[PDB]
Amino acid sequence: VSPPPPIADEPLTVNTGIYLIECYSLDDKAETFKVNAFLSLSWKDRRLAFDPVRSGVRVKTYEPEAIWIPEIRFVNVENARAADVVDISVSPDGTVQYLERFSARVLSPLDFRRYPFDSQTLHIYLIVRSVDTRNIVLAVDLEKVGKNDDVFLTGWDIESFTAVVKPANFALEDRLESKLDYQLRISRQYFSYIPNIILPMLFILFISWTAFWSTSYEANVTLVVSTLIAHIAFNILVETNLPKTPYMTYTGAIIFMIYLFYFVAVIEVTVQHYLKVESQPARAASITRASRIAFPVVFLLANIILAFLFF
Amino acid sequence: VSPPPPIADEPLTVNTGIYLIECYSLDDKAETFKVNAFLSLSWKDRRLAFDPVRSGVRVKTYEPEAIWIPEIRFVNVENARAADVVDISVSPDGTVQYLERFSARVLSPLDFRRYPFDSQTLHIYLIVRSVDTRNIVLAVDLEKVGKNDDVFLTGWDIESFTAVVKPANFALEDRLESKLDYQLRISRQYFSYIPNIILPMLFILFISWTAFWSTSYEANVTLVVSTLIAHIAFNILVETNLPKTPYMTYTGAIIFMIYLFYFVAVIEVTVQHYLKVESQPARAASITRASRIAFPVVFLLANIILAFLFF
Amino acid sequence: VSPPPPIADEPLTVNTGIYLIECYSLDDKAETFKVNAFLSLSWKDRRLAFDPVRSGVRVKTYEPEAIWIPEIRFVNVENARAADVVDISVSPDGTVQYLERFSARVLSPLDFRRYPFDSQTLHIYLIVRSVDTRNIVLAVDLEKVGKNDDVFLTGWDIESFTAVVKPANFALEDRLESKLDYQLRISRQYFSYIPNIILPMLFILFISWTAFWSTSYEANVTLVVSTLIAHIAFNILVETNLPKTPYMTYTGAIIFMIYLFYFVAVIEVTVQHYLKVESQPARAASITRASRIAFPVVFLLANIILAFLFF
Amino acid sequence: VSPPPPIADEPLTVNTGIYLIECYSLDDKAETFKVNAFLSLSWKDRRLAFDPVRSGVRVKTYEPEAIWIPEIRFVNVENARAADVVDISVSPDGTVQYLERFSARVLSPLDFRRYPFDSQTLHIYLIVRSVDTRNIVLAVDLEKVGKNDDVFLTGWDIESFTAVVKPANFALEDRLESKLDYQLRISRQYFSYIPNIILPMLFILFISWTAFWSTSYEANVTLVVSTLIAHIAFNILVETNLPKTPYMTYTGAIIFMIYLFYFVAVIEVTVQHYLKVESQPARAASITRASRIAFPVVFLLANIILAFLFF
Amino acid sequence: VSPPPPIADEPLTVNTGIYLIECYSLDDKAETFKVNAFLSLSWKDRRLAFDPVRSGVRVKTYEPEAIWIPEIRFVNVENARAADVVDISVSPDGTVQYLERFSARVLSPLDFRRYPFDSQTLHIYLIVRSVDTRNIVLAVDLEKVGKNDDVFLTGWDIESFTAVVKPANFALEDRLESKLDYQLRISRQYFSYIPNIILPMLFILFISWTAFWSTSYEANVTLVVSTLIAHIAFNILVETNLPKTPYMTYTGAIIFMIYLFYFVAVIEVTVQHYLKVESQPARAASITRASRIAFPVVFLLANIILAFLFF
Ligand SMILES: [Cl-]
Ligand SMILES: [Cl-]
Ligand SMILES: [Cl-]
Ligand SMILES: [Cl-]
Ligand SMILES: [Cl-]
Ligand SMILES: [Cl-]
Ligand SMILES: [Cl-]
Ligand code: NA
Ligand code: NA
Ligand code: NA
Ligand code: NA
Ligand code: NA
Ligand code: NA
Repeated sequence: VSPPPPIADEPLTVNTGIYLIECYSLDDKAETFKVNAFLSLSWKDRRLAFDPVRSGVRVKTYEPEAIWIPEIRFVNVENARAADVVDISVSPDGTVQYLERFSARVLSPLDFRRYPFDSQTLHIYLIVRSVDTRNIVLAVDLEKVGKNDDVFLTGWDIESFTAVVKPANFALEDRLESKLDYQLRISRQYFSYIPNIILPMLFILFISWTAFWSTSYEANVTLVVSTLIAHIAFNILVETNLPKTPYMTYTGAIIFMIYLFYFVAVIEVTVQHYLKVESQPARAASITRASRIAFPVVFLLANIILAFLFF
Repeated sequence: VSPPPPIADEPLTVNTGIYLIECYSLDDKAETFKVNAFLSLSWKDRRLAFDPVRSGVRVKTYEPEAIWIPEIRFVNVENARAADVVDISVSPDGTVQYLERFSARVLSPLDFRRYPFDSQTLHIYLIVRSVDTRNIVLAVDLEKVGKNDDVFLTGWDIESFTAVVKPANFALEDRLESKLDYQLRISRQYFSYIPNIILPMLFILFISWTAFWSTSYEANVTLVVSTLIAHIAFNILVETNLPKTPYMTYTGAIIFMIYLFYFVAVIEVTVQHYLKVESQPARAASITRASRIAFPVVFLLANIILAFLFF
Repeated sequence: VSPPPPIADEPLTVNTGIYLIECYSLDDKAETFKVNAFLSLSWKDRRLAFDPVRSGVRVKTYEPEAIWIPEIRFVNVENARAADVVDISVSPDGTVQYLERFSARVLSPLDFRRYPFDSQTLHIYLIVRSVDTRNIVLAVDLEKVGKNDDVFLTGWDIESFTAVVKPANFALEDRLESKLDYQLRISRQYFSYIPNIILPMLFILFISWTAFWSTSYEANVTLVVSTLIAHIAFNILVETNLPKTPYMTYTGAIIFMIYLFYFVAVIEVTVQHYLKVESQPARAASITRASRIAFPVVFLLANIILAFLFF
Repeated sequence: VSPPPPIADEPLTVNTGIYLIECYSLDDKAETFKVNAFLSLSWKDRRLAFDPVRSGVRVKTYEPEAIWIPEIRFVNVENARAADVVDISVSPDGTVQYLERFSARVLSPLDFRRYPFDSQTLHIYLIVRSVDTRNIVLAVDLEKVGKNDDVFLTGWDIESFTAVVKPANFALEDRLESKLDYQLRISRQYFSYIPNIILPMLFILFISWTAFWSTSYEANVTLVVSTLIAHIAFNILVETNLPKTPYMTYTGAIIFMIYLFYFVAVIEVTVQHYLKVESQPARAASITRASRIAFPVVFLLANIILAFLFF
Repeated sequence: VSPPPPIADEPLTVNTGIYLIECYSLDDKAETFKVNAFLSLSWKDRRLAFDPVRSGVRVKTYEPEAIWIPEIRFVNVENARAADVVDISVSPDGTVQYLERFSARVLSPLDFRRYPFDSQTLHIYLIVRSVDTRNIVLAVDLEKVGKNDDVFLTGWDIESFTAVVKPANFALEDRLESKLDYQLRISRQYFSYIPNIILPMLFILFISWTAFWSTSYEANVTLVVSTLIAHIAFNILVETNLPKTPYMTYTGAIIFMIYLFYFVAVIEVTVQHYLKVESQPARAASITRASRIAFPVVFLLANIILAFLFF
């Protein structure tokens, strides 16, 4: 079979639409998500036209094999989509209405800069390669673009599913390619991070600061070192749920900065002891008293500065 | 092939039934479960009618390819079900009796609010898209809906497997869709959580309270900090077996609240030491004596309040 | 094709046999094992009968497509078995001898009560659905049931592979079903558990008891708390290699009970210190001296009681 | 199609050869490895013979479907090999030359007794089932057995790839089977184990022995207990990279024995303290002084004995 | 179908080109990467030639089945590539222009010597086996070799994608093979390693050196031992993200060397205490004062030497 012939030198417009049924498995480490949707295609093939009076029927159904169907592919998919044809319906003028149900593992990159308070735009790129007979251009039939109400992405809030109506037409290996951008806008459900990582991490830090109300070096060393190890465990736990980024993430910055607070606490604890031993407990008292205000104030201001830079 | 023709303007009724053989792999993190069942379908196709006298055979067997079979799909499956046709039997009036055995990874959401004392309703949604010739409606043949006695879901108790007999008939992309709801009611086997997480977690908390019967700051710091770290390990262990929820789970709440008890224990331990050093051991004694009653009482009441709010 | 016709109203007997080639991947958490075996089937089809004198040949070979083959399925498999036909041989009387090589992930439940000193009976269930023409019954050809000498299941000892010769004949969805039970009896190789979990766990417990020969509260607190944390690590490591059971496992019981010993050791250590501080070291001495005998004796008796209840 | 007819009563010899292209994924826990190789088969079928003068051609190419091909299977594979036919070439005498490229996950057991200083013999078993017409026997064409120079198995050294030329001819399910043994001899690259596990483990042990130059019980308890926990982490890390064996591995033995050294160090530390408190520091001094020599000497001799027993 | 006939004794040139669409999943442990690309092939088949005047058309399209297509395989792939034909176009002279879109898991080894400051050259090897009719040689059509601008490999920077234009022509199993080398040059994004592993690891080391400004043995033992354990956790974390190499990696060397610094710190701490107890605090003071300069200086020089040897 060959593509439909042009009335003039115009390209063939394949109207598209994606309707999400199930949306799942957003892997932050892999920057992938799995989708299960309907793909609808519509184009005019004058060769398929018929008189409804003479033929009796208003529409004719065909098996994929019988007629010409445009080779539509997804750009950012991992492996080729699993698709099963639901229906192919031809109207008297020759307008074909194709429908298939597919599933694919889509590879769309993520911006972890504001993690876990981040919002993402997932992409689904539809593409078509022009044949030698005629050039093929994609379009968006907005009435056939949507999502089911039940569509839930675990740990995420689905904001919108829209399509950038004007395709990206470009040359590739000396043939026209018409690319379409379907955008799924989502925002992370940060709630869990608060009682599981953020608040536990702040509690262990504040426990390290109880060393500023203690003259016992042995007890201080235990307080600051033990809590530093729990902070290492939280740093490791966090960096496992995330990929290696060439930029600093919000949680990454807080986690990093907190190491400096532990390092300075060890220095203060060491200075206090050295001074007490050197028979200068009055000077050690001044430093310890100052640290009680300095540490919370510098922590609070540094955090205001960070939140400002990141948001 | 085309769908059966109507006697009048009636829709075509496809009678359904699911009989679970094997039920397994309930992933709490993924909110998926795997199923291995029988799918039975039955509809009348007058075109397949035959005389048993002339044909020799009461029933005729056909290969799926030979006749028209309704395109029945599952809504909430991950990938398309793996199915193998067991039998297709046609009676002289044209009544088709389809049987297939399938396996699928079903995606049904879970409510972790009362975890690990939670009960779930897993869903299996059957659907059918109406063709242009005639509208297709699903039905439940209750005699062909059930589960095997051997059906075991590891770490869960299977309560019931029933079907909501009235289908959800709705419009989708300008065609009628007939959806059916099969519900598998299950309840978690919480027993293992008690000797593995709950009791170990309470033992480490009570060990931290032995600091209220000790004047040794160095020993108290070790007691409260060491047990706090074991609590962090239990928090990490628990949050690995669960997905990130936008709500507080029962175990999540207890785990969180216990951090506050560790934080207040560190404050008491610090106050006691400061006072002893400041040569006020009488005042430190009053606080320590009070804490011995306060901590268990406040822990017990807070837990009564939590159990009340959650159950 | 249709099933063989009966001489009288007798059912069709399909003689079966499974011969294990490779047995592997026993997942304790999933309660699954992978198998790679031969499946032999034998039944009489008089339509296939031939005279060896006239035909010249003693046996005739056929492709599966050419003749009727009973639809034999496995009940407790995860997905449908991967099978490849080795041979189909027909004798002059019409006796068909089918052979196929298959692989499947079998889902047979396990009893962890005596873990890691447990023995299991893995099951492979063969089933057949009766057709409308005639009822099909399964049988065991014991000469075609066995296992290869090389068959090794890592971390397990394979005791026997036998079949319960009388099939379970029952009604299902208004048709007769003939189920057969193939039993693979295995017993766990507990040896590794001794130097890796049991002995390390006992050593850390005995180290905690060196606190009964020490008057240093700070040292005792360190001894009992540090070793309690190592016991938590062993509890976590053990519960990862096992699924969540609604019953107590042998190792689970020992692990749980050892927590009580740590809890009572903390109480003794606390009492000794309180008494020493209260200027009653004589009474603290009596308690410490008693604990030296009490702890090992109660540990040894409690273990005799547990081993008795479990074995 | 039927097998080639015999000139006399001789069996049909299928000459074989395996040429490894890619060798990868050696799973120690699973005792599997993945292979990607060429399988070459050669047998004489007189029915395919032709005159090169009359036919013009020197060799004839055939599609697998066109001619009889022996059903060659792998014994110790997990699932059936993925194979794609490269070429089928017939010479004038009827000698068929088959070539296919395959990939399979091979299940060959491993001997961890000398781990990580172990050497293995991986096996690839080729087999063929005799048909009723005539018996089929395998052979090794040594010119068609080899491996690519690039063949690399990560963390292993590939020593040799040879075949045991005489097949194992035996009865199975009342038919003759001809098995062939292809052996891949490999040896572990132990280098990484030295700076990552062995030396770190020895350093922590030697740190525990600094307690023999200290009179501080509180410091000794910390030294011996802390280092014992790091040893537990190394034991856990090691037993994760390995399966549960019914025998003692070399690293397993060293790891186990080191626990005894920690246990005796705790006893010495306890004895020294008891004696110092009992006002017998002279006797405690003798024991501590002796331990300084005893511990390294007994450690060094015990290791000589172990290396001797294992190698 | 047979291969194209030669004009003379020349070999058949198959012009190739790979255009990367999606590049993903670089597994450091497995030394694999997944690719999703276009594979373009071009060769002349005079049998397919036509007159554009007489035929009307300028190019003719064919289904793969209709014409002869060279059997092109990938050498270093894990399993056979998943490919789907985009287009086959024949020009009047008989020049065939094949295009397919494929996906494969490529196995190309990595050099971890400079990790995480390493650069890699990933390889994609195209190969072709000569048939008996005529020898087949590969070529690189540079206009059909490239990569998409969007091509992103998580945690890596893609430098170049080029092809070594001269094929490696060699004999294999008595037939000519033409191999082509496609090279993807990438360099690791080391940024994340600095705040997550390197700086945390240096902070814990510097904390251990605060023991040179402390006379408290109990406190020093805690400081050096606690920080040594955190270093063990970082060593474990690092060796999990990497395979077992028969050489020393850059991070491996630093991590190893840091153990020696901990070991010497324990010796100093032990010597200081022994001397203080032996009533020689003046000599212990000299050693402690020297260590304050020695440790940072030796650490800094040793690191200069390592960076020099590795870069
Ligand atoms: Cl696609
Ligand atoms: Cl362009
Ligand atoms: Cl174009
Ligand atoms: Cl489905
Ligand atoms: Cl099956
Ligand atoms: Cl095979
Ligand atoms: Cl390939
Ligand atoms: Na088509
Ligand atoms: Na059909
Ligand atoms: Na059949
Ligand atoms: Na301590
Ligand atoms: Na064949
Ligand atoms: Na072809």
